[PDB]
Order: sequence, then structure tokens, then C-alpha cells
Amino acid sequence: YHAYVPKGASVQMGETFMPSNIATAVFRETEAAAARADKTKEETGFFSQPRLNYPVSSGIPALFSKDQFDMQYSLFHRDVVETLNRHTLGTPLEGHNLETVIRKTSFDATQAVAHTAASEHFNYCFFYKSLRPWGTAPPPRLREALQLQYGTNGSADAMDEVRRIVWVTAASHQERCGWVYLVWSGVHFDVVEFPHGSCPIASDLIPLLALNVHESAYILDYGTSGLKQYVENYFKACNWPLAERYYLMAIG
Amino acid sequence: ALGRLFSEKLGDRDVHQWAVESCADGEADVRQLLLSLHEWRERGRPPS
Amino acid sequence: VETFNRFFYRTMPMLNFYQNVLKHYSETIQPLRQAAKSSTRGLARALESERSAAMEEFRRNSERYWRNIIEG
Amino acid sequence: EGSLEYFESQYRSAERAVYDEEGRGVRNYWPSRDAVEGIAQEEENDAQ
Amino acid sequence: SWWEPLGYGWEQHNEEQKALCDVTEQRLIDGSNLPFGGKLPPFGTSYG
Amino acid sequence: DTRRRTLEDVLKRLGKTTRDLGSIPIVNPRVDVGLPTHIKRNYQLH
Repeated sequence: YHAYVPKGASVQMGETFMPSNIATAVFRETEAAAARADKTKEETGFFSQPRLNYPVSSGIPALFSKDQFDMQYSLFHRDVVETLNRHTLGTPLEGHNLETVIRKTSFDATQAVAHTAASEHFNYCFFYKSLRPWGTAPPPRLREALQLQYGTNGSADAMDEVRRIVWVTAASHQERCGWVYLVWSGVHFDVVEFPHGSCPIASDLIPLLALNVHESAYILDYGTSGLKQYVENYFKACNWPLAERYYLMAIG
Repeated sequence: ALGRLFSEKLGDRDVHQWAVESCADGEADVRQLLLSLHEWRERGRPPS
Repeated sequence: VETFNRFFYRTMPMLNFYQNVLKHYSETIQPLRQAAKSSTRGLARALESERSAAMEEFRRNSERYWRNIIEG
Repeated sequence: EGSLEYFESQYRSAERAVYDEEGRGVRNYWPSRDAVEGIAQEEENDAQ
Repeated sequence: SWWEPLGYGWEQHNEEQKALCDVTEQRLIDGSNLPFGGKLPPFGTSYG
Repeated sequence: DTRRRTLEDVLKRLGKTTRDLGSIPIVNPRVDVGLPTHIKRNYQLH
């Protein structure tokens, strides 16, 4: 039955609470849904939003309400993708990897649309992939790496220090449009701040963690003054082991 | 999340020691919460 | 009397429910405390015994330790 | 029936032989080697 | 009689043993000594 | 790995194997640990 039920609806048990009126309103909403589904099937471009590995029907634990995250996923990001698709068709960039769009549109003003959309698409993706719902404890090997750089004579000082430097970097980007990454330069770690429409692959770094510093990300929950609280929570919900296996693959 | 909060606060020190601590004499059978703890930490289960 | 008790059983079943809960508590509680204290003290003396003199002897020579454990 | 009866009887005997061997009345999970590999004298008595 | 000579689940069982068991008590199956090299043979070679 | 005797080779030189110790709380003969340790590791089992 999964195919027949529209995109938003949940399939559950009848409690026989439905008065005939709303029972009909529902069928009408379903008919509309079928129509808009038929037009979205044809509006489909080359690129598309990523499938989420974790259920977001409720919020992301300790981080987002349902409305916050679904204002990121189903509002800003999908616009970014519509833009990206509009501008990668009818151009030499048709049907290539996300990379070869990001990388071949790098640093040119003429293709700035394509590049901005592309890099935002990547950032959002990597952001979703950087969030593990109940959080995780940073693995030993990564802790050993980080400690050799950030750590000053303290136990996993590198963890408090990294989640400090991330906060500082976030607060020091004033425009509130962009991303904060923990990345591997290839010779060392660092926390870099990317402006909107810029990406770690474009600067040929290797990304480990992503944090979304757009004001649109924390506005519905933490308000305009709530960035510190926001980041602090993000670390409750972040995904370390990913960052680790990327780090270890980078090294060899 | 509870798993790693626990494994963070407990830190290094002995599981069994902790169990004799967290039960004063009249509290609960040590064998019970020892069992349930083992089955919760590895072999991940809902905690009793 | 039967009409009465029946009425308040069918209307308010949980009075008997909780009454029996407390009945059972007051019945079985002290056996449970005995079991608890006994087992906990079991692991307690078992636990502290690892710092004793006998253990200090275990490390210097193990063979005398095991030998007089099997005979002992 | 009567296989099952005999069977169950000798089990009951064997197990109350192993778990409390001294008839003190409490369950012992660390039984002597003599009580574990030991044969029931009731078998011999039945032959006799 | 042909099932036991080839340890079937040996790599899994090895993994389970190495990860969850103390090295004092663990039995480790080696694939090199097993009939096909602990593997499934190439297609047309093994007579079926 | 050191010059200590496990209870294992103590049994081999006495010739009791693993079976004779049966009234003693030790299960794994080949570990290097005290009797009290052996008791606490197996304690929750009974």
C-alpha cells in the first residue's frame, strides 16, 4: 500500500473517530496530492534531495523541533536544488557529478548561480549526514589525532577545545549566512568558516563535520540571540565516527 | 545516549565496585542490577 | 451486604487492587531485605578481600598460593 | 506412563543429590566432584 | 559426513569469538587448513 | 606473559586436571587472577 499513500500522510489504525465531513476532506486532499505528484514527477531534474538516514517525523533529538528541521529540508534546501537544476541544464555541466559541477564552476563570476547552488546542495547534504540523532561519543583514534594538535596537557582536552573553537568560529562569522566545518587540510586539522555559496571541496579540503550557521537554521527554536546554545546542543547531536572514518581514509 | 553518558561518568573505575556502592546494604540485590547492567551495556537492551 | 460489596467491586475495582498490593508488600518485604543485605555483603567482602594479605602473597609466589588453595 | 514416573523419580533424586548434597536445604551451584560424577545408590538398591 | 569437514560459518564465528570473548577462552578456526581454503571454490572446478 | 605459575600448570604438575577443583569458585583455570577476583567475576551468575 506504501506506493498509494501520499508523501506526507502516515498509515495507521482506524480508531473510528472520523466524522464523515473530515473523512471526505481527507479524500479531497489526497486527490490534490495525486495531481501535484503528477506534476512533480515531470518537474524532476538531474539532482535531488538526499534521503535521510534517520526518521525526522519528530524533531532531531536535543537539537531541532519538527518545524525547524523541516523548514531547512523542505524549504531552503529544496529551493537550492530547484535552482541548481534550472541552471545545470542547457549548459556544458549537464549530467555530471555533484563534484564536477562544484569544481568546474569554482571561482567564476559568470557561473556563480550554478556554483552557489551546487555548494549549498553539498553543504546541506553533508550537514544532514553530520547529525546523528542521539549523538555519539568521539572514537579513540580521532581523539588521539585531535589531542596531538589542540590538546594542552589535559584528558581529551581536544574535545572541549574543538567544541570551543567551533563555537568561537561560529560567533566570529557575523553575516549569519554560511557554514562552519571541522576539516582536514591534509597536513593538519582546522575549523574553517565558509561563507554562503562556498564549499570545502571547492577549496580542496576534506570535510569532517558540518555545522549550519544560517540564521534560518536556529531562528524558530533558539531565536536570534541563541547561537551559543544552538552550537552547544549541536554537539549533543553531532556524528563523530563519521568524521573519524573520513579522517582515517584521508590519511590512508 | 544514556549508554555513553554512563560510560563517561563511570569513567575508569570498576563496574562491580560501582554496583556495591550504588546499593547500600538494604537497597537491592547486586546480582540483579549487575545482570541488567551487563545486558544493557553490551548486548544492547532496554534497561530494566 | 452482598449488594453493597458487589456494587463497590464492580464500580471501584481498584480499591481491592491496591489493598492487595499493600497486603502483599507488608507480607513479603522483610525476606527481600534479608536477601538484599546478604548478597550485597557477599560481593562486599568478596570485593575488599582482593586487597588483603593473602593477595599480597599471590603475587610474590603463585605456586604456593594455588597449592595451598587446592589442599586448603 | 510408568517409564515417565520412574524417570521423573530418578531425576528428582539425582538433582536433590547434586544441588544440596548435605541436605542443609539451600541451593549450591558449586558441587563437589563426588556428588557430580557419583552414581545413585537407589539404582543398586532397586537391582537388589 | 561432508558438512563438518568444511567449517561453514568459520569467519563469522571467528569474528564473534575475537570480539566478544577473552583470549584465555576462545577457539579460533583457521580457513587455510579448511578444505577449500575456507572459501567457496571457483565455479566449474570443484566437481559440484 | 611472565614467570608466574597459573593454577593450570599447578594442576598439570599435580595431575588434577580441571575437574577435581569442583567445589572451588574458579571456572577458567588459565587466567592470572586471585580467588577473590574469580569470585567477583562470576558473582552475578548465581
